[PDB]
Amino acid sequence: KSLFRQSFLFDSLDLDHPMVAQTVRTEQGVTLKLHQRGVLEVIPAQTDAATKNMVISCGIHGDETAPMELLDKWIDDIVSGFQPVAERCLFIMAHPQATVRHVRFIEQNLNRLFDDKPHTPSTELAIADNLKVLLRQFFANTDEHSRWHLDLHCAIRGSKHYSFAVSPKARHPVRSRSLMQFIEQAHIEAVMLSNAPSSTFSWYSAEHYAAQALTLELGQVARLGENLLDRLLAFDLAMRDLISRHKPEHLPRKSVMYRVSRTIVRLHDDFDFRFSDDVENFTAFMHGEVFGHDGDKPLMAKNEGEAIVFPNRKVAIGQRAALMVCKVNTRYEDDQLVYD
Repeated sequence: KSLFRQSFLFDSLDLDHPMVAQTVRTEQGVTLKLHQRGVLEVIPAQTDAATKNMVISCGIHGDETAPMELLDKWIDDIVSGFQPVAERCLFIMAHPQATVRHVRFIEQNLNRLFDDKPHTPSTELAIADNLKVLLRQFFANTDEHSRWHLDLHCAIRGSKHYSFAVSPKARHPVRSRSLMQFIEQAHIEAVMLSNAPSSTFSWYSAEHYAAQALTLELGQVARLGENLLDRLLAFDLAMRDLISRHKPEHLPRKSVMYRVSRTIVRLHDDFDFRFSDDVENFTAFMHGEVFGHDGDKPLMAKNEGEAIVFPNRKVAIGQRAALMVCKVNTRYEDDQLVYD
């Protein structure tokens, strides 16, 4: 069709050339309201009642490119019909500029400026504010029982689990049975249940809309292309089934259920760990080992297996260094996920 010019992905990564909004119905009945650079909406050719309003977003960062190509392709197949629709979904490609500049972020980590707390005027902060509208405008007259929000990212480094999900800690019930099943069909190797609030785009959706929201870190941060989508095969199929609302055709596989044990926010300057960079996510520790002191009070595995995640080095005295995690056994209680 004539809604794009080459690809939602590249027609969004094109600075000099501005893509204006333009709404167009497709042969199959799928209505595509394009809004602004990196923002495409889609509605079912019937729009029943039990339909879902999903927000699949990519590019919150800049390095993470694997989701974009997959998102980039899903679009292609929705216009060409190769891919059927069945759920009102907004395809966000926030912060394109950074993806072009090949960097993680312009000024500050965008996925940290979504809380109600005030922040300093920053490029990323401009975008955050914007996104919040999109969500406001999108979840209009809708019902939480049908709200989904999947933020797609990539691992800032290695990891024992190629890809894993990060459920937010919201005041509402945001860990449904259907949200689990999706993760399984995606064959996501691990799930991290956040223990406290945040300011990630995902968290924001759950906390202010009660939407089953996740942040999936699929594979690592390879250069646009390198990303071996081959590995993101289950995920790629899963999503398609998610928007097509039909036949979950391949076999799923339970994921290792984890629980944020505590955050390791840095506070002093004489900070140090027991590893370099070759430290993969989920690197478990026994009751006896310390992964690096802190000049004041040391640091060891409170539990037997307390694995670490997000081992940041650029950590500030205020930011959070890593994250602890303990393998927890789950269950359900009226369609919701609970532990112990």
